[PDB]
Amino acid sequence: FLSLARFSDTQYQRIENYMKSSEFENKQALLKRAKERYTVKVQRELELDELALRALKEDRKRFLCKAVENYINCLLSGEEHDMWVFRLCSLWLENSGVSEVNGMMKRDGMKIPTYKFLPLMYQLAARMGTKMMGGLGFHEVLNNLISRISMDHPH
Amino acid sequence: LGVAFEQGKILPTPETVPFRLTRDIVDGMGITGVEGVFRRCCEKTMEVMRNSQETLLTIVEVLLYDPLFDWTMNPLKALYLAQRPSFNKVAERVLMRLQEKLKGVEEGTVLSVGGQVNLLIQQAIDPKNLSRLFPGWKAWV
Amino acid sequence: LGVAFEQGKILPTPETVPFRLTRDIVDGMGITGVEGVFRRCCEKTMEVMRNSQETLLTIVEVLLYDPLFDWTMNPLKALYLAQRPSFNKVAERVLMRLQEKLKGVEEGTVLSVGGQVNLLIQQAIDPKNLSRLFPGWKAWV
Repeated sequence: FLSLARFSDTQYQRIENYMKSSEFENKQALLKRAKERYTVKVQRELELDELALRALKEDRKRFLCKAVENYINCLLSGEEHDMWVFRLCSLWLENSGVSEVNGMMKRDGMKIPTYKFLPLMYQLAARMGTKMMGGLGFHEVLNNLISRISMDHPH
Repeated sequence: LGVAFEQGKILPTPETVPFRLTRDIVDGMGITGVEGVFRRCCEKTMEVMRNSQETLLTIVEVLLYDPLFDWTMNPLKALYLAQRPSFNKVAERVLMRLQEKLKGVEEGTVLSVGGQVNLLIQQAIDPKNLSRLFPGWKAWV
Repeated sequence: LGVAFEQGKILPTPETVPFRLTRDIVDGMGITGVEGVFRRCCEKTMEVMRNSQETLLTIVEVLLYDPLFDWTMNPLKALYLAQRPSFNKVAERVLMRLQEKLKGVEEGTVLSVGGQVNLLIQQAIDPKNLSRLFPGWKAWV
């Protein structure tokens, strides 16, 4: 599980770096300059680039979900690699808008022992909020996890 | 040789292969394929390039600041190449990419000459990368 | 430990030493000075840091995106520290600098653990760097 999580995280990080790379920005700026016969090809490129962006986003979402699931499974399957809870939390906080990640966290992270979340309790507590609470909302899941950790280790 | 310095990736149909290593190219190398002479020669060439990284970087710096060198991609060139029926920041980014290539950095990690050569061969011979390429490039050929 | 992540270099009087290795510190190590136990221990610690670069980078990423972590330098803090009678871009730059430190990159070149340790010791014990430092830091001490 740890090896699969590491590989999925590496692929997701590579995709994220490609999205934030200066090459992507230069290509987008070139397309914007080009869009300002000529019409047919302009709309053709403005459709092909959108299709490629959608496919890349779908691949990134799939890799992120697989990495989060494998990190959760690795955490639940042992204690030697408890330091990777930092990576799991970083992915969860940086991808709080994904409903699948929040649902996976709600379904499986509650089985994870709470003492693994103790070192990063400051960062877990600093993200508490109310504006986006709900059945699959990130805030409600985070509040429930924090409350369960507090109940297990109040000290 | 009008297209260079990875300006082909900026094209509407980006080039995902560092070079042409199609099935015909590998088949013409013999039964051994890329294994053997091709891989050892690629490793030796990469070692030579790495050992002369400073000279190559200096030469590319001389090229990139030439006022009459129109190496940057423009929409007219992009459409002409694929037709169907700040400059300083760009130059600095290109120089940084070249330096990373010369030092073996590909995805932020340090790779040896053999590892970099293996990665390039894998990327060139990957059917998935060839599928995305423009039909006029004739990836299947 | 309020000042970290090289925010001391952003101060009006920049800190040119990675750590405190003044004459008293070296003198307290014995006759051998930095040579011997200190250098080997520094090399071992640097090797451990390099072998756990991913975990350290992940932890620092967790810290840097904490909304309540006010690690960035501000003029009020800069003046308070030395008194006499986009956040995302900064965080990304800090993360890149940390990654270069973990991979041994100092001035764009790859340095081994021993070379990096030697460079850090030289920078810390360099009298020229200590001269530029603020008198309140007591470089001579």
